[PDB]
Amino acid sequence: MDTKKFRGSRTCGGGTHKNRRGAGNRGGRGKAGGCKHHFVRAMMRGYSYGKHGFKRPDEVSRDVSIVNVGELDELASYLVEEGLAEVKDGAYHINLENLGIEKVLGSGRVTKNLVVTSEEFSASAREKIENAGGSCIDAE
Amino acid sequence: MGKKSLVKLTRKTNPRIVSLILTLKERANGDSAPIWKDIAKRLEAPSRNYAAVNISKINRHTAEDDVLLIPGKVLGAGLLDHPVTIAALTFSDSAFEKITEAGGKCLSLEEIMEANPKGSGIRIFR
RNA sequence: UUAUGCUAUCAGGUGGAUGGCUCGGCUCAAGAGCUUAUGAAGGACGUGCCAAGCUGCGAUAAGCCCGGGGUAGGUG
RNA sequence: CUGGGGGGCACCAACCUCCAAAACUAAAUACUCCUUGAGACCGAUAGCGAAAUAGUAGGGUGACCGAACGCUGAAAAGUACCCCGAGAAGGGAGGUGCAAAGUGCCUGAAACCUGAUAGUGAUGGAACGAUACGGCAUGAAAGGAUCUCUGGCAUGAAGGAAUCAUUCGCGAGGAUGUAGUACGAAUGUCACUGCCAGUGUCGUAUCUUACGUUUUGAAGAACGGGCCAGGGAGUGUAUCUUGGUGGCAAUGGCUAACCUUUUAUCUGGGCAGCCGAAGCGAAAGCAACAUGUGCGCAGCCUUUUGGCGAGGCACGACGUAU
RNA sequence: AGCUUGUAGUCCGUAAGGGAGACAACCCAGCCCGUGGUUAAGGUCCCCAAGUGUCGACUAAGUGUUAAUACUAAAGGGCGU
RNA sequence: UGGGGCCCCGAAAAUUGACGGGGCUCAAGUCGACCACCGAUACCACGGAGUACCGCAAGGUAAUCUCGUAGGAAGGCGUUG
RNA sequence: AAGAGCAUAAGUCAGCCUGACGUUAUUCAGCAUAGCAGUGGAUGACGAGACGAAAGUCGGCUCUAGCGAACUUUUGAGCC
Ligand SMILES: [Mg+2]
Ligand SMILES: [Mg+2]
Ligand SMILES: [Mg+2]
Ligand SMILES: [Mg+2]
Ligand SMILES: [Mg+2]
Ligand SMILES: [Mg+2]
Repeated sequence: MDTKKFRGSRTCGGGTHKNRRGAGNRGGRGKAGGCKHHFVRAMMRGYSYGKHGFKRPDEVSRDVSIVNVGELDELASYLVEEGLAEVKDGAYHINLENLGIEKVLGSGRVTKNLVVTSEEFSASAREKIENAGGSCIDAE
Repeated sequence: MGKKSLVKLTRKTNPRIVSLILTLKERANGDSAPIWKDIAKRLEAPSRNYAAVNISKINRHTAEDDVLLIPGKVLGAGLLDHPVTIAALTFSDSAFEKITEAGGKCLSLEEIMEANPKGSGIRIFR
């Protein structure tokens, strides 16, 4: 706190000089007082007691990266500019495994012709891709 | 401009903002146009809560050949379809390239206040 | 000439604050890093012309011999 | 060896991978008795306990605890000779030195003690003082000279009489007129004068039963302080949350260890990694509006009444869990 | 019971200044500094600023001379007036 | 005979003593009225400071701003480098 | 228990039945105003029924008491 603000105040913003003794003016040390006298604060902070669910090992689980069709469509010109994509006979041939994306979602609009190869496709993503005349290949 | 606005002015450090605020109030008195006084009171707000406008919002709301005052920074995210004039406080480089490719202009607040004395048709964005 | 006293200032005593100075302390960094039965570190006692303490030294006892550097004084 | 082990519960099968129960091995790293360098470090009650005759004096049977003490001057030039005194004490006179700085000797505060000066004082009542008026003492510098003192004239806000006359009342007195007059804080102006401001102490009038704290309540017969000087109390690392000011900005932001260091700075590299970008669900898993409608502030246009209306609010639609 | 526990308003706590003999919380008043003026509460014999004030009666006990109040005596009687 | 005002008896406590004290009797007491004056920092006037809000500034408005403990916020002074 | 409610009835008797049902959302009081479990009580929604010509009534016994978090074990349906 601002020490110079309190030169000549005695109590230094604490009230009586009987406050600020030690751990008993805080109710215990740490998150102490779980549900006897700090129960309401315990519930509001996000420290409620309980155990709920299980965990799978991290060896087997994976966290897929995603990209929506709108995002993939809008930045296609920049992708071919960087040499990532390819523009043979007009339709963009864009491969998602060189970027680092394992699944294509479907939020947004698609207007350009896209030939997208990847591992996974939501149903709506495939519907939107092929309603614009494009094609999707399950990359293996 | 009581002591309140003087305090809010004293907090600022960047000289260009201070010069803008003073000149905007002067020009507002000169032309009797509340637009400049409004922009001054906006620029005099907390710096945490300024405006950051993406290209998509301008494309969504404006029309062909509008004039725009953005007391903040224009960010480049989206696609710009039609020519627009966006006189803002600052542009990012991608935003500048997109607006130039579309065929618009990117002129600072000084240029817009000098060219148009009254703001007869300016649209404030946020 | 009102004594014993009270208040304020001045001169002096006692005292050792303040200021100025400081071969000391502390912290960080870069180096360097074992020694002793061929008797170590540490201790007791002694050792000076006048010498009590500390420092050095050991009955050859604030010391002896050789090689280099240094140059006119030396005797912690 | 046609063998054996492992692949996060046991066994079977496939696949992948290794060869224990013997042994050695530089460099990158840790530390500071010690040597060198540097310092937004302390400056003698501080900094190590020790500016070291300091682990000493001293204290304890012992394990062990543990202080205080810096400074003449440029040069000792460290007070010759004379008088007093019992004097190798000490004093006086007289010298040295820019200056006594006269030996633990730079400067030399306060408490405390001795003397002098001013006020007061042996008929007198107390939180030791604040305010106004007087006596006595001082008032050189740094404070005043249309300033100090005494008067005249002009304007004067709120307020505002005395005196006399008429009239009412049992009476104390009231009302009207004289009169909103004569005066009135102050504001200007013309003469007059040499003091005033300030400081000490005493007297008169009004007021006040100290200060910090605990207390519903303190002058308390509640606690603390004899006095003076010095010392003496919200600081750093990690992490979470939130303001004021900034850089960059979905083609996002920042680098960490380290290398280039030419001595700790600095310039340029360093994409490992962290946060943001998609959520829901215990999990398997699945995977959304890049605007469909309305009300409307600011601002702009306008017949000053309406219109457009970013942000804001309210809907509608969709992802997932149940 | 100056006791204990409730409730409405206002206060002390944290509230100067004026008046009550002194009075945490009772009456007037809620307060920046300086000067002039008129009033509030309360008072006007002296202490003490301003009435030995006016009109009509009562008391003879120094009764009384004490807004509220934790500080002020009752039943009963009197051919006292 | 009944209803009222004042007073008397009923009425005894320990240091000396409390209408605040002196004292007060057609009152300096009690009851019902009345007149004049005194008396705050209240209210009025003048000058000055600060604050709140507005205004580009100059400046403008304040009967509807000026108490304060725990405590929140803003601007300044000082010590060493 | 105490208080409140009830007459072609919320009381007495007879006939027929099991709504003393599975799942789920708000609002009220516990806990005026003004945060606080679990858990209860009033309106509803989905799926099945009983009685009755139908309207309707039925989420026990006219209304307000008869009860307990996390962790742990056991049991039921289906999944990870
Ligand atoms: Mg020391
Ligand atoms: Mg208290
Ligand atoms: Mg001190
Ligand atoms: Mg109060
Ligand atoms: Mg008072
Ligand atoms: Mg305070």
